[PDB]
Parts: sequence; C-alpha cells; structure tokens
Amino acid sequence: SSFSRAPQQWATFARIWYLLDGKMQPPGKLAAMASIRLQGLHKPVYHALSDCGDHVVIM
Amino acid sequence: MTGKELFEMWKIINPMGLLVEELKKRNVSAPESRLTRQSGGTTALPLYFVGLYCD
Amino acid sequence: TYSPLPDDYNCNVELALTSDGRTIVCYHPSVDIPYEHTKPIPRPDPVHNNEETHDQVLKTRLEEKVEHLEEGPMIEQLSKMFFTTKHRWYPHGRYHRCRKNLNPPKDR
Amino acid sequence: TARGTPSRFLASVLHNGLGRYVQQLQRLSFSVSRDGASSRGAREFVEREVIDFARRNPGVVIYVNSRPCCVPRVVAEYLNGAVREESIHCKSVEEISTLVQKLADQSGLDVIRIRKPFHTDNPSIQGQWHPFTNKPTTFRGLRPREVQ
Amino acid sequence: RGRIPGRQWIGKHRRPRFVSLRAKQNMIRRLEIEAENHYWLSMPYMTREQERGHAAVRRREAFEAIKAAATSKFPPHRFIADQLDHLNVTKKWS
Amino acid sequence: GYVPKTSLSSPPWPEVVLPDPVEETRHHAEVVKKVNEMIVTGQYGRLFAVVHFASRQWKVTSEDLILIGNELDLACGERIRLEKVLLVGADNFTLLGKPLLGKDLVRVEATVIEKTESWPRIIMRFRKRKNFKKKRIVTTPQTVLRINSIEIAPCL
Amino acid sequence: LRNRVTDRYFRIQEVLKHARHFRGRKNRCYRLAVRTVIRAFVKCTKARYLKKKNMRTLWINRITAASQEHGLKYPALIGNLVKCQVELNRKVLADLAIYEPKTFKSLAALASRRRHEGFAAALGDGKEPEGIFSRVVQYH
Ligand SMILES: [Mg+2]
Repeated sequence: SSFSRAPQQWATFARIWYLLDGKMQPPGKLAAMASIRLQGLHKPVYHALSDCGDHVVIM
Repeated sequence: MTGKELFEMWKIINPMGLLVEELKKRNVSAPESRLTRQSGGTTALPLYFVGLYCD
Repeated sequence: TYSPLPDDYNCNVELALTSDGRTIVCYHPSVDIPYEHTKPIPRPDPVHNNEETHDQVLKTRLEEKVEHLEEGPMIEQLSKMFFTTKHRWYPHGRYHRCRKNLNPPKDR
Repeated sequence: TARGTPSRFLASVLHNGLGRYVQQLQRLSFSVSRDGASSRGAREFVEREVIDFARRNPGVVIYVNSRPCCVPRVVAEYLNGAVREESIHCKSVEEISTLVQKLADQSGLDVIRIRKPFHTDNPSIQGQWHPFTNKPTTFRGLRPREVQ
Repeated sequence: RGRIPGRQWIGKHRRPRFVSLRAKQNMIRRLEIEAENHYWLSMPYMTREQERGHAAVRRREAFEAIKAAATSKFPPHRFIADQLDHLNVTKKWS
Repeated sequence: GYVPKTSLSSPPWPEVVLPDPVEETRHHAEVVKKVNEMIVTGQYGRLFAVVHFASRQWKVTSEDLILIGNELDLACGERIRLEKVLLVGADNFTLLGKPLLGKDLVRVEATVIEKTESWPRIIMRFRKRKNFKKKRIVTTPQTVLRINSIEIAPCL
Repeated sequence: LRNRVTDRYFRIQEVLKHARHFRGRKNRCYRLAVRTVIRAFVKCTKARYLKKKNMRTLWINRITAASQEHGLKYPALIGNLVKCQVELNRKVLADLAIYEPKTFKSLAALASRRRHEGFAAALGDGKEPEGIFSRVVQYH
C-alpha cells in the first residue's frame, strides 16, 4: 500500500462498471445481482450513507 | 512522527526524477510505467493503477 | 493437487497446523501483477493550434472556451455527467445551510 | 441527547503512554471558608488529606485561598489549557477525596460524546480494501467484449 | 380487494394462518425434550416409604430459623454519640 | 452402480479430493518451519493482534488507544500484559489460536492513560395517559489503554 | 402573596436548552418544547437496543460481502470457522474484511477446508482420519 491519503481513499471508494449478459436468463436472477451491485452490497466498505454504488450494464 | 506519511514531511516536487536517480545508484536500469488496472476512462470519476516495472 | 481457493488473486495461502496441535499457521505472501497482464500507457499528443501566420494566436486561442447556461440545462448537464438525479444540484435555504458543521471532527 | 451536544473523537492529548507518562493535571485551586457550615468537609480535607495528596503526585501545584464564600469550589487546570471548576459545597471528606482523585486521574479533554472508542492511527497493514483487491487480471489487460 | 370482516384474528370469520416448516421443527424438538423428561422421571430411587422422615430434622431447623428471625423484630439502639456529633455543624477553624 | 450422465445423475458441485494425510502432515511441518524461520530472522514489521479483553474483542495494533467502560483498580502509568490474544498477524503470515494462542508466542503490553467518567447519558421512560414519567442521568466510569508493543517469539 | 415563586425562568431554561436545535415553535415556546423534549429523551433511551442491533446487521452485511467475494456464503464461513475453535466475533471479522484482506483470505480458506473435511466425513463416517483441521483441542 503506502498509498498517499487522497489516492488511497479514491482507490477505496471508486466506482466499477460491470457487464451482465441477458440471453436466456430469467429477469429476476439478473435483477438480484444487479440490485446487489447497484446498492454496493458486494463491497465490505458498504454503508447506506456512503453512496458506494457501482454501474451495471446489462445487454 | 506517528501517523504521518513520509512526503507529508519531506514535501518533494518531482518524485519520478528522484526515483530514476535512486535507481541510477542501485544499478537497476530504468522503470517503465505500464497501465495495470482501470475502471472508466470516459467518465468524470475515473480510477487508474500504474505499476512501475524494472526489467 | 488441491487448494481450497484459487491462488491467482490477491494472495497465496498455505494452511498449516502445528505439531503440538494448538495453533493454526497461515502463510500468505502477496502476488504481484506480472508484466504481460498490463497494457502500455496511451500517449495523447493532440496539437492543432498551429496556424502559420502568428505564433501567439494559439495562446489567444487557449482561452476560447467559455459558456453560460441557466439553472435547468446546467443541472441536466451535471446530472448526465455524474449519473445522479436533478435534486442534488439545487440550493438549500438559510436554515439548512447555517446549522451544518464547518469544523467537523477528524479521526486520523 | 447526542444530536444536541457536540462530539469528539477518542484521542490522547500528546501521545502519553508512548514515551513517558506525564501527569496531565497542573493545578488545584481551593477556596474554603473559615466560618460557615457549607465548607466543613473541605475544612477537614485541608486539615488531613491535602498534605498527603500533595506528597502523592508532585506534578500538581495546590493552592488554598481561605476566602469567605457561601459555596466552596475546586478549580482543576490541565496541561492543554482547559479549566474545570467543581463545587465541593456541603460534601464529606470521602466525597472530596474521591473528587480530587478523579480530577487527578483524568485528562483535560472534553467530556462529551466520545464517538468510536478506538483510535488506530495506522489501521491497515496488509493493505486497505479497494475493488481491485480480490480480482484476477487477464492477458494484456483486456476488458470484456474487447477485440485486440 | 382482499378484505376480512373486522378484526381479522378474532370472531367467526378470520384471516387464516398456516403452519410453516419452522413451526413443525420447533414443536418436534420440544416434543423430543418432553419424551426424554418422561424417561428420566420413570425410575425413582426411594419408593415413598423410605423417604418418610428422612428430611424432618432439616425442615424443622429451617422453619425454626424462619420463626426466630420473625419474632426477633424490635427498634434499633439509640446512642449519645449521634445526638452529640450533630453539634459538629457549626465547627469553625479551631 | 452405474448411472449415465444426465442433469441430476451427479451432484452439481465439483468432486473434491482431499489430500493424503501423511504428505499433508509433512507439508504442515515444512510450512511451520518456514514461518518460524521468518520469525526468528526478523522478517516482519507492524504486526497487529486481536485481543479479548473486558468482554469485547479489540482488533489492536501498536501505538493506538482503546477505551473500556469499567474501572480496573490500576493507577495510571502502570503497564499491563493483556492476555487472551486469540489472533496475531504480521504481513505475509498470521497465527491463529484454538481459541487462545499460547502465553509464550505472543506478548501484548499496554499502558493505562486516563480514568474518566462518561458524558451524561439520559434514561427516560414514558407511558401515555398513565402519568408515567421517570428520568435518570448516568455517567459510567471509563479507562483508556495505550497498546505499546506486540512482540512475538519463535517458540512454535 | 406569601412566598410566590421567583426562579421560574431557570426551570424554563432547563427544559429549553435541550431544544435549541429544534424546528418550528418548539425551540421557543415552553408548552411545545416540553412534549418534544420528553419524546426526544424517550427516543434517546430506546435507541440503544436499535443501535446494537443495527451495528450487528451491518457487520453481517460486510462479512457476507467479503465471503461472497471469496465464493463462500456467510453461514458456511461462520459455522466452519467456529468448528475450528477460532472464536472471532462479527466485529473483528468485518474489520479484518475491510482492513486485512490477506488474513480474511486465510480465514476463508480455513473455513472452506473444514467444510470439505466435514463433507468427506459425512460420506465416510470417519474411517480413517476424521480430517486434520477437525480434532478439537480438549480442555480440562
Ligand atoms: Mg376490519
């Protein structure tokens, strides 16, 4: 690490873009993964005040 | 000195030049920067990761 | 052979139990990103300010980017820039403005 | 309530236990009455216990003013500048001894909501979490749906 | 649209409830604990004629202690020293 | 006992084959010799520890603070060996206890700084239409510890 | 008027100083500030149990996130970690998940290996070895 403070916090709280295919999937099983990664629940730095959301791109 | 990073006390200006001078002393050739991880180049809040490779 | 987790990301664990039996030992050196998993840095060198007559006309051209919008289109532009909605970029009253900490505590 | 009072983070004043421990109390200013029943416990405290208290922890300077007052007080001054004034009006000898001992123990920071009772100054060692921890790299760093 | 006539949990027409798997498994484990209690109560040790007076002395001593604590109830003592050291209220510097 | 391949013939999870226990015991001996040599030659730095103390568990490093909510009958300035260290860890190796590590491996030292009360915490009850209104103000005692050193020994 | 009350303003201030930060006429008038300060103190007293519950639910969410990064579910991690006799509570597990991810990968590898040992013990009833990262340490 050792990661000077503002680069470190930028690295921790950054946004990530995700791609998820459709093509013979049920919409609910796509919606579950999209809901988890839109809320940011897949991160251990999660908190509902922290706005730790990610982008989800479904094709 | 507890809880403070190094360059919060030294406050250098050009770290890459000091780094290539330091590697000039240690007989390691020259660090080339290669792009390692990135997440969103087109937006207004990117994130990059540059790693410095020596040989 | 058998490893309980994939050993390509973050770390490489070996789990060991002591001969006494009373303490579990985990050895985990970090794994680097090797050289062939990196693309080189793009080098943007865009230069189209040179016209042959003057030389400091390009320095004149350097400040040619200014725009004025009213509150509506500016809010729509910020909303499509940062992927939020419109309700952030409106102001607040005096009451909500003047009861906010300007000297907040600081851990670390 | 905690929204109605200020709050601070848990902190040492000048990194006490790291090097040498220093007594964070500077002064105790006593104001007791010669005549007057309200200062009877403090009168007996000045009789018997303030001499042993002054010998016990010598970093503190103790003053006894002996002033006509309807309410006796003790003013405790700390190293960081704070001033804590407490009234010893109609108390026992044991209560005043407990009060000056508790003033001798604590440090001069505010007694407000103390907000996350731990102060790691380098909390991570193996490296703090970022979303590219626990993620594998791919050959030449290609993104999904790439061509070359 | 799905309306039950008033106060769904009492009366003639009620909102129906159904038994989950949670409820059956909970009731089953409680029934197993109760069957084990039925077992361990089934073999006594002293057969009701050998216990006839085996604890009479301890019970009589316990009730005699209760009775002795009950009948020994009386005002507390009163002393000269308390009445005289109330005069310490107006102690000045001596 | 043969079933041809269908969707439900075999279990969906991949078949795991745990190793032979003799070679695994020799491998455990090799790894603990590696980690013991790393300790004895001094290849660590800024190790942390998880410590059980005053009914809580404190993820603790050197030079920090912990504040516990009870007196300790200890004058300030006195040093303390916090026992019950149930995880120690440097970079590149950790050691787990079962549940507690040995007393000879890890040794956590701690100094007491400050013995204070708390800010006044309000306790109030209320029941409507019953004329019920109680109120208390409670300041519990507190103690501040400062974790000086987390040493480690090669007895393993 | 024999002995009518003089220090009424200090009682009004004693109630109003906990209501300076309210909204509306509750920060000024005593008849309204009393009811809102009473409800505020009852909420402050009842909030401690909700604080402890919400903090443990937050720890459960963070541990579920980190373990699902490692391909493990939360019940598998907690159960098979307690079956190796390591008694780490949810607070230090979430703090290890955020700040020490190598130690969390070591713990997830331990929980997955004890899970696999339990599965092979279920197929074999033991016979021989009852695993390795089983065999609890016995205290007397
Ligand atoms: Mg109805």
